[PDB]
Amino acid sequence: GVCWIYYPDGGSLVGEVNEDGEMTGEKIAYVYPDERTALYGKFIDGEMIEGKLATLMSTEEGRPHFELMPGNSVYHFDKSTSSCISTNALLPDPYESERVYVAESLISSAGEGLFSKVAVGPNTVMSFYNGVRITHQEVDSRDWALNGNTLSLDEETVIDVPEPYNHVSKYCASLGHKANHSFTPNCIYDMFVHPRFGPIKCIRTLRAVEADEELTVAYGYDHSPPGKSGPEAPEWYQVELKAFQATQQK
Amino acid sequence: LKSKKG
Ligand SMILES: Nc1ncnc2c1ncn2[C@@H]1O[C@H](CSCC[C@@H](N)C(=O)O)[C@@H](O)[C@H]1O
Repeated sequence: GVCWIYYPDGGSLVGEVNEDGEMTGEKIAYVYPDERTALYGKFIDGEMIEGKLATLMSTEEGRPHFELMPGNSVYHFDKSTSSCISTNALLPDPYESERVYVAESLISSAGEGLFSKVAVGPNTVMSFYNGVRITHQEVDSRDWALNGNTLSLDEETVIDVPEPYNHVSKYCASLGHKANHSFTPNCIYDMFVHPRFGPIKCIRTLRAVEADEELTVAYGYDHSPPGKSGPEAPEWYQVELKAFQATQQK
Repeated sequence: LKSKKG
Protein backbone atom coordinates (compact mmCIF):
# COMPACT_ATOMS: atom_id res chain seq x y z
CA GLY A 1 0.00 0.00 0.00
CA VAL A 2 1.75 3.06 -1.47
CA CYS A 3 0.71 6.40 0.07
CA TRP A 4 1.27 9.83 -1.48
CA ILE A 5 1.20 12.85 0.77
CA TYR A 6 0.97 16.11 -1.17
CA TYR A 7 1.99 19.45 0.25
CA PRO A 8 0.06 22.54 -0.87
CA ASP A 9 3.24 23.72 -2.59
CA GLY A 10 3.08 20.73 -4.97
CA GLY A 11 5.85 18.62 -3.50
CA SER A 12 5.01 15.20 -2.09
CA LEU A 13 6.19 12.24 -0.02
CA VAL A 14 5.61 8.76 -1.46
CA GLY A 15 6.20 5.20 -0.37
CA GLU A 16 4.83 2.13 1.35
CA VAL A 17 3.99 2.79 5.00
CA ASN A 18 4.97 0.46 7.85
CA GLU A 19 2.63 -1.48 10.16
CA ASP A 20 2.06 1.77 12.08
CA GLY A 21 1.27 3.86 9.00
CA GLU A 22 4.67 5.54 9.26
CA MET A 23 6.63 6.64 6.20
CA THR A 24 9.63 4.60 7.29
CA GLY A 25 11.78 2.48 4.99
CA GLU A 26 14.59 2.50 2.40
CA LYS A 27 12.31 3.06 -0.60
CA ILE A 28 10.61 6.30 0.30
CA ALA A 29 10.83 9.46 -1.77
CA TYR A 30 10.30 13.17 -1.66
CA VAL A 31 9.09 14.34 -5.08
CA TYR A 32 9.64 18.01 -6.02
CA PRO A 33 6.78 20.12 -7.48
CA ASP A 34 7.79 19.21 -11.07
CA GLU A 35 6.48 15.69 -10.26
CA ARG A 36 9.72 14.36 -11.79
CA THR A 37 12.72 15.26 -9.63
CA ALA A 38 13.02 13.19 -6.47
CA LEU A 39 15.11 12.40 -3.40
CA TYR A 40 14.82 8.61 -2.99
CA GLY A 41 16.09 6.44 -0.12
CA LYS A 42 15.96 6.08 3.66
CA PHE A 43 13.24 7.99 5.51
CA ILE A 44 12.01 7.61 9.14
CA ASP A 45 8.46 8.82 9.88
CA GLY A 46 8.62 10.99 6.75
CA GLU A 47 11.95 12.55 7.72
CA MET A 48 14.71 12.25 5.11
CA ILE A 49 17.74 10.34 6.47
CA GLU A 50 19.52 9.50 3.21
CA GLY A 51 17.88 10.67 -0.01
CA LYS A 52 19.61 10.31 -3.37
CA LEU A 53 18.80 12.30 -6.51
CA ALA A 54 16.32 10.33 -8.61
CA THR A 55 13.84 10.72 -11.44
CA LEU A 56 10.20 9.66 -11.23
CA MET A 57 10.10 7.74 -14.52
CA SER A 58 6.49 6.65 -14.43
CA THR A 59 3.62 5.75 -12.16
CA GLU A 60 1.36 2.75 -12.58
CA GLU A 61 -1.80 2.68 -10.44
CA GLY A 62 -0.20 4.93 -7.85
CA ARG A 63 2.98 2.85 -7.86
CA PRO A 64 6.02 4.98 -8.68
CA HIS A 65 9.06 3.81 -10.54
CA PHE A 66 12.21 5.79 -9.71
CA GLU A 67 15.67 5.50 -11.23
CA LEU A 68 18.71 7.03 -9.49
CA MET A 69 20.54 9.85 -11.23
CA PRO A 70 24.30 9.56 -11.71
CA GLY A 71 26.47 10.89 -8.91
CA ASN A 72 27.08 10.22 -5.23
CA SER A 73 25.38 13.20 -3.57
CA VAL A 74 23.11 12.41 -0.65
CA TYR A 75 20.69 14.66 1.20
CA HIS A 76 19.12 14.58 4.66
CA PHE A 77 16.73 16.62 6.80
CA ASP A 78 18.94 19.46 8.02
CA LYS A 79 16.73 22.20 9.50
CA SER A 80 18.52 25.43 10.26
CA THR A 81 18.74 26.82 13.75
CA SER A 82 19.22 30.33 15.12
CA SER A 83 22.93 30.05 14.30
CA CYS A 84 23.51 27.19 11.88
CA ILE A 85 22.28 27.74 8.31
CA SER A 86 23.20 24.23 7.07
CA THR A 87 25.51 21.26 7.70
CA ASN A 88 26.47 21.30 4.03
CA ALA A 89 26.48 24.97 3.02
CA LEU A 90 28.07 24.27 -0.38
CA LEU A 91 25.82 21.38 -1.35
CA PRO A 92 23.31 22.87 -3.79
CA ASP A 93 19.71 21.91 -4.17
CA PRO A 94 19.35 19.81 -7.36
CA TYR A 95 15.86 21.11 -8.28
CA GLU A 96 16.97 24.72 -7.85
CA SER A 97 20.24 23.99 -9.72
CA GLU A 98 18.32 23.06 -12.87
CA ARG A 99 16.20 26.25 -12.80
CA VAL A 100 18.12 29.27 -11.55
CA TYR A 101 21.58 30.79 -11.34
CA VAL A 102 23.18 33.81 -9.72
CA ALA A 103 24.76 36.56 -11.86
CA GLU A 104 25.24 40.31 -11.94
CA SER A 105 21.77 41.86 -11.71
CA LEU A 106 20.43 43.86 -14.66
CA ILE A 107 19.32 46.39 -12.06
CA SER A 108 21.85 49.18 -11.81
CA SER A 109 23.99 49.03 -8.67
CA ALA A 110 21.95 46.12 -7.28
CA GLY A 111 24.80 43.65 -6.82
CA GLU A 112 23.99 40.08 -7.83
CA GLY A 113 20.59 38.88 -9.00
CA LEU A 114 18.77 35.58 -9.51
CA PHE A 115 18.07 34.39 -13.06
CA SER A 116 16.10 31.60 -14.69
CA LYS A 117 17.94 28.94 -16.72
CA VAL A 118 14.70 27.70 -18.24
CA ALA A 119 11.45 28.67 -19.84
CA VAL A 120 8.67 27.79 -17.41
CA GLY A 121 5.02 28.62 -16.95
CA PRO A 122 3.22 30.52 -14.23
CA ASN A 123 3.12 29.37 -10.64
CA THR A 124 6.40 27.52 -10.98
CA VAL A 125 8.61 27.02 -7.93
CA MET A 126 12.08 28.18 -8.99
CA SER A 127 14.20 28.68 -5.89
CA PHE A 128 14.31 28.11 -2.16
CA TYR A 129 14.72 30.72 0.56
CA ASN A 130 16.41 28.87 3.41
CA GLY A 131 18.24 30.64 6.23
CA VAL A 132 18.83 30.79 9.98
CA ARG A 133 15.70 31.22 12.08
CA ILE A 134 15.54 34.24 14.36
CA THR A 135 12.85 36.29 16.08
CA HIS A 136 10.99 39.31 14.72
CA GLN A 137 12.12 41.10 17.88
CA GLU A 138 15.80 40.53 17.08
CA VAL A 139 15.32 41.65 13.48
CA ASP A 140 12.98 44.53 14.22
CA SER A 141 15.32 45.90 16.95
CA ARG A 142 18.55 46.02 14.87
CA ASP A 143 19.88 48.26 12.05
CA TRP A 144 18.56 47.98 8.48
CA ALA A 145 22.18 47.30 7.55
CA LEU A 146 21.81 43.81 9.08
CA ASN A 147 18.38 43.24 7.49
CA GLY A 148 19.11 42.96 3.80
CA ASN A 149 18.11 39.27 3.68
CA THR A 150 15.49 38.88 6.40
CA LEU A 151 12.22 37.37 5.23
CA SER A 152 9.23 36.77 7.52
CA LEU A 153 8.42 33.05 7.72
CA ASP A 154 5.57 33.08 10.23
CA GLU A 155 4.47 34.89 13.42
CA GLU A 156 7.42 33.54 15.45
CA THR A 157 10.15 33.28 12.85
CA VAL A 158 12.20 35.34 10.49
CA ILE A 159 14.49 33.63 8.01
CA ASP A 160 17.84 35.33 7.46
CA VAL A 161 20.94 34.78 5.32
CA PRO A 162 23.56 36.71 7.33
CA GLU A 163 27.15 37.45 6.54
CA PRO A 164 29.03 35.57 5.34
CA TYR A 165 26.41 33.27 3.87
CA ASN A 166 25.12 36.02 1.53
CA HIS A 167 28.10 35.14 -0.69
CA VAL A 168 27.66 32.16 -3.00
CA SER A 169 31.27 31.14 -2.36
CA LYS A 170 30.29 30.44 1.28
CA TYR A 171 26.67 29.32 0.86
CA CYS A 172 24.82 27.93 -2.19
CA ALA A 173 22.47 25.35 -0.64
CA SER A 174 19.57 27.68 -1.51
CA LEU A 175 19.50 30.85 -3.60
CA GLY A 176 16.23 32.67 -2.87
CA HIS A 177 18.02 35.47 -1.03
CA LYS A 178 19.70 36.50 -4.31
CA ALA A 179 16.49 37.65 -6.01
CA ASN A 180 16.42 41.42 -6.21
CA HIS A 181 13.42 43.63 -5.62
CA SER A 182 11.04 44.99 -8.22
CA PHE A 183 7.72 46.81 -8.03
CA THR A 184 6.89 44.96 -11.27
CA PRO A 185 8.05 41.51 -10.17
CA ASN A 186 7.75 38.27 -12.09
CA CYS A 187 7.81 36.14 -8.89
CA ILE A 188 6.46 36.04 -5.36
CA TYR A 189 7.65 34.50 -2.07
CA ASP A 190 5.48 31.50 -1.12
CA MET A 191 5.34 28.85 1.59
CA PHE A 192 7.35 25.69 1.00
CA VAL A 193 7.94 22.45 2.90
CA HIS A 194 11.36 21.12 1.90
CA PRO A 195 12.73 17.66 2.82
CA ARG A 196 16.14 19.09 3.66
CA PHE A 197 15.40 22.62 4.89
CA GLY A 198 12.03 21.99 6.54
CA PRO A 199 9.41 24.74 6.50
CA ILE A 200 10.75 27.69 4.56
CA LYS A 201 9.72 29.97 1.72
CA CYS A 202 10.28 29.56 -1.99
CA ILE A 203 10.29 31.82 -5.03
CA ARG A 204 7.38 31.06 -7.37
CA THR A 205 6.73 32.69 -10.74
CA LEU A 206 3.66 34.88 -11.18
CA ARG A 207 3.64 34.23 -14.93
CA ALA A 208 5.70 32.47 -17.59
CA VAL A 209 9.38 33.37 -17.55
CA GLU A 210 12.01 32.80 -20.24
CA ALA A 211 15.53 31.39 -20.05
CA ASP A 212 17.98 34.04 -18.77
CA GLU A 213 15.22 36.32 -17.48
CA GLU A 214 16.06 37.94 -14.14
CA LEU A 215 13.73 36.83 -11.32
CA THR A 216 12.40 39.58 -9.10
CA VAL A 217 10.09 39.74 -6.13
CA ALA A 218 8.33 42.61 -4.41
CA TYR A 219 10.02 42.72 -0.96
CA GLY A 220 6.76 43.96 0.58
CA TYR A 221 8.10 46.49 3.07
CA ASP A 222 5.57 48.71 4.89
CA HIS A 223 5.15 51.93 2.87
CA SER A 224 3.11 53.72 5.55
CA PRO A 225 3.72 52.42 9.07
CA PRO A 226 1.30 53.31 11.87
CA GLY A 227 3.97 55.10 13.96
CA LYS A 228 4.50 58.04 11.58
CA SER A 229 5.37 57.30 8.00
CA GLY A 230 8.21 57.34 5.62
CA PRO A 231 8.42 53.67 4.53
CA GLU A 232 10.13 51.43 7.08
CA ALA A 233 12.58 50.36 4.41
CA PRO A 234 16.18 50.77 3.30
CA GLU A 235 17.09 53.95 1.44
CA TRP A 236 17.59 52.24 -1.92
CA TYR A 237 14.01 50.91 -1.64
CA GLN A 238 12.53 54.30 -0.74
CA VAL A 239 14.37 55.75 -3.73
CA GLU A 240 13.13 53.06 -6.11
CA LEU A 241 9.62 53.55 -4.73
CA LYS A 242 9.70 57.22 -5.69
CA ALA A 243 11.04 56.22 -9.11
CA PHE A 244 8.22 53.66 -9.41
CA GLN A 245 5.34 55.94 -8.42
CA ALA A 246 6.90 58.22 -10.99
CA THR A 247 7.07 56.58 -14.43
CA GLN A 248 4.11 54.43 -13.36
CA GLN A 249 1.51 54.47 -16.16
CA LYS A 250 -1.17 55.54 -13.63
CA LEU B 1 8.76 45.31 10.06
CA LYS B 2 12.39 45.14 8.82
CA SER B 3 11.80 41.88 6.98
CA LYS B 4 10.41 40.99 3.60
CA LYS B 5 6.70 40.15 3.68
CA GLY B 6 5.55 37.42 1.32
N1 LIG C 1 15.68 47.01 -6.86
C1 LIG C 1 16.85 47.13 -6.20
N2 LIG C 1 17.62 48.21 -6.39
C2 LIG C 1 18.79 48.38 -5.74
N3 LIG C 1 19.30 47.48 -4.87
C3 LIG C 1 18.64 46.35 -4.60
C4 LIG C 1 17.35 46.10 -5.26
N4 LIG C 1 16.88 44.91 -4.83
C5 LIG C 1 17.77 44.39 -3.96
N5 LIG C 1 18.79 45.25 -3.85
C6 LIG C 1 19.82 44.92 -3.02
O1 LIG C 1 20.15 43.52 -2.85
C7 LIG C 1 19.81 43.41 -1.46
C8 LIG C 1 19.13 42.32 -1.00
S1 LIG C 1 19.58 40.76 -1.27
C9 LIG C 1 19.56 40.67 -3.08
C10 LIG C 1 20.84 39.99 -3.54
C11 LIG C 1 21.93 40.68 -4.38
N6 LIG C 1 21.86 42.12 -4.22
C12 LIG C 1 23.33 40.04 -4.09
O2 LIG C 1 24.49 40.04 -4.91
O3 LIG C 1 23.42 39.69 -2.70
C13 LIG C 1 19.88 44.65 -0.92
O4 LIG C 1 20.02 44.96 0.27
C14 LIG C 1 20.20 45.50 -1.90
O5 LIG C 1 21.31 46.02 -1.83
